[PDB]
Amino acid sequence: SCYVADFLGMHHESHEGALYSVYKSLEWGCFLISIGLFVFYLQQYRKKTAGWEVIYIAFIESFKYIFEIFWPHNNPAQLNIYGVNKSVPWVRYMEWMITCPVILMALSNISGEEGEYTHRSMQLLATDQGAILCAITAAASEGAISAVFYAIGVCYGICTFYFCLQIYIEAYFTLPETCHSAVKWMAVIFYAGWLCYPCFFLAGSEGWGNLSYEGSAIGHCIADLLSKNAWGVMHWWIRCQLEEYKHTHNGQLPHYSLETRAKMR
Amino acid sequence: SCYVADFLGMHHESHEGALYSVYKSLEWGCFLISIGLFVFYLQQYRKKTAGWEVIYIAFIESFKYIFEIFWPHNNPAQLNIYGVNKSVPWVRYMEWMITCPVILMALSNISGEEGEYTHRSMQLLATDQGAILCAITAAASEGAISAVFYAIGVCYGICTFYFCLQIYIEAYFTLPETCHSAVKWMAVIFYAGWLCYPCFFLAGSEGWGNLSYEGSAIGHCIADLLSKNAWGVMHWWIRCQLEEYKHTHNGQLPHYSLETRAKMR
Ligand SMILES: *C/C=C(C)/C=C/C=C(C)/C=C/C1=C(C)CCCC1(C)C
Ligand SMILES: *C/C=C(C)/C=C/C=C(C)/C=C/C1=C(C)CCCC1(C)C
Repeated sequence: SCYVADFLGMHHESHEGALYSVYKSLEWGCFLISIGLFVFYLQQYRKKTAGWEVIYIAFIESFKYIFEIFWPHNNPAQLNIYGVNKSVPWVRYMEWMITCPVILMALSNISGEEGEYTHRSMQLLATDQGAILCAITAAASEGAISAVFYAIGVCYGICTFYFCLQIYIEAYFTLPETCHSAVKWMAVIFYAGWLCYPCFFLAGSEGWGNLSYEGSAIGHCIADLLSKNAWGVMHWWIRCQLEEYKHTHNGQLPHYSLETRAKMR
Repeated sequence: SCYVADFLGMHHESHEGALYSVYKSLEWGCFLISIGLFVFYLQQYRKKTAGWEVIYIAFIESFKYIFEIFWPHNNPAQLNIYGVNKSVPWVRYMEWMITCPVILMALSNISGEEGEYTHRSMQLLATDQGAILCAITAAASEGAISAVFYAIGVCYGICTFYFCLQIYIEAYFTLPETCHSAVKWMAVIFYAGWLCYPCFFLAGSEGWGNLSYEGSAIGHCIADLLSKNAWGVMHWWIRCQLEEYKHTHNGQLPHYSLETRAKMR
């Protein structure tokens, strides 16, 4: 009556092949980009173009990726769940929980002024929290429980996406014209990246697919380069454009308040 | 070369004694209080005295406690971690992650007006997120890793407590006189309850103590009755007093803006 574990990273694997090389190279590249962006944002801080949100995101991502590179499978980075015989990437989900709220806070503070926050920002944060928590619970469970939690997380995510779309449209119609193009791209980067995470979940060992750990982590690396680093670069670019507009227009941005939008789409 | 699990709730335990009876009675009582407060807040919603935060907190607490009563040890409510041989109360920590942000959001929105949120509210939310995530990581790990994560969570918690103290002092010096007493009590209920969670952690199977699951859960039940239900009742009471003041004073609360405080203590 023995019990062998058979979790990811316990039995020795012949880590060879082009896919593993690409995997490690992409982790190293993401770490390097994150740390470089961290330094660059630290230098840009004094010009009020890079807020604490992007710096924190880059910092946390750098630690995430260094732990991935050197201790991907040693706990607590890998949570080994016994009865379900599952391997949860707890480092990945912890990084999600840290950053996604900060990404949404930066989105709600795209310009940096005071008094622009609203109750809907807090509701957005709550929905994102629920979505990611239910994703973790689905990852740590099996069977119908996992599917139910995935569905609840999907509902939370639909609400979160609707709120974020409202924020993006408001930013587009309030921010100066010079930023409009940038905003569109950022929105794409927001939706192209985020939407990747739910699908990999279905295709990986978590969920009901059969992706290798390396392929799933490669997809997550790309989705992180998109959702975090590119999104932060766009955020910093937009803030720089806003600073230039402030310099050209006596320091004040155009003032729109107590209006309505979102008609039709 | 066999491996027996020995997690909480696997080997049959003779669930008998006065302590178990008190344990189950307190879980049932907390569930009943939470659901009753949920209904009561739903009725009070239309008078703008009970916000969505307390309703959500009561709702989530009711589900937490029903799952505790009926499936405390079945996963995903109990995460069984293999190499570390630990039993993480994932339902408890999920409920923490859901509610603590909402409690802080309600604290930052004690009055309910628009434009009262600030960047410091978002930083507070980030610090609370980090604190609870590090608490979970410590719970799921062992040895020096757990101690290090506990220390980082403690630092996050000190920052969170400092921010909350600032919020409480601002509420005390901005809200009407009639509410001052209430505010003090709420602060106590906030600090008496929250400070209980770090200590039980040290004394339980999580951490480095030897509390029984039942005693730890009893302590957590009391700390939840204090931090959530009593705190929500005080929040609703304060909002009712504010509504009365608004009725007596043409609907507007006293207006204080762009001032400073926190000198000395
Ligand atoms: C930096 C990391 C980010 C932005 C991660 C985002 C992750 C998601 C949006 C995940 C969503 C979901 C799952 C992965 C599974 C359950 C269903 C969702 C939609 C909540
Ligand atoms: C509704 C539940 C609440 C308010 C739970 C609160 C929990 C804490 C404040 C926990 C704090 C910590 C630990 C339990 C362990 C690690 C150190 C702390 C301070 C982050």
